Amino acid sequence: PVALHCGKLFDARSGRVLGPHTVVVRDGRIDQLISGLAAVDLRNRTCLPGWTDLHVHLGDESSPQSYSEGFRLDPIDFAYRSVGYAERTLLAGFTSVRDLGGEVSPHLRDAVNQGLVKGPRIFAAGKS
Amino acid sequence: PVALHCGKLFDARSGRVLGPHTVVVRDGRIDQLISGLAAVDLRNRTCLPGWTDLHVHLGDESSPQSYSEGFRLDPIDFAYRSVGYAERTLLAGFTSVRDLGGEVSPHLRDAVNQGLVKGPRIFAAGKS
Repeated sequence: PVALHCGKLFDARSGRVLGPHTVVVRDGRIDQLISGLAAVDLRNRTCLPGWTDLHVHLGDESSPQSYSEGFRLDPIDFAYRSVGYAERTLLAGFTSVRDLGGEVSPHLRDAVNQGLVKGPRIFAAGKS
Repeated sequence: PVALHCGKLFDARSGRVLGPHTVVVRDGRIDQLISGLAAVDLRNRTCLPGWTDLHVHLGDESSPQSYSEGFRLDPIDFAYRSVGYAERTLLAGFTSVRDLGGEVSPHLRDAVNQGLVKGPRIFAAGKS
């Protein structure tokens, strides 16, 4: 249970930036929204809903050696990179993503859901 | 049948450069060697026996992409390069070589012996 005090709130549904509000969070869901318990001082910030990226590939990254690494590396080697990929994606403000290709992403989603590693909520497509 | 007129001849066995000589060739072998028929004017050159390279790999050549080409190319693709490799080796003065690795070299040797392509006499090792 925590109360967030924002100086400005972005209304996604109406697309307008409102004034100061207070958000009360209990059991991982928004419980109350007051216009006007632990507390976080955000009164000098703008609060928005977490962003969603609808096209990512968390199991890979482009590089000069990406066209010869597939014949020498294993997916287990790519998982250890995906750890940092997912952490960096989450810390940038994207709380959920849609993974659209790759067999490493379902396993990363399971690990993130079990709390083993940090990352966003993953909707994985698997093999294209 | 041709007669070669050299201004100087290198005696490999004694390791000394002799004076003008005449070499008569019949049936692919040296028939006569005279110190002092078709004719070739070499009187302003030094004649030596053909050279032998005891370590070559005629089926390949080093390049920046040589560590990723093996997974995308076939030996048939390497034969077409070996054609030029063998021609360039022969035209440089090396009439015979010892190939010490590679499965393309026995086929190149057979093709050269049958007269299909130009090259040196190949003693091929095959797979190491």
